[PDB]
This record gives sequence, structure tokens and C-alpha cells, in this order.
Amino acid sequence: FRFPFKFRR
Repeated sequence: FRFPFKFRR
């Protein structure tokens, strides 16, 4: 489950 927040982009 990919987080909605973008760590890099």
C-alpha cells in the first residue's frame, strides 16, 4: 500500500 505522501516526488 503506497503512502499518499511523496517522499521525493
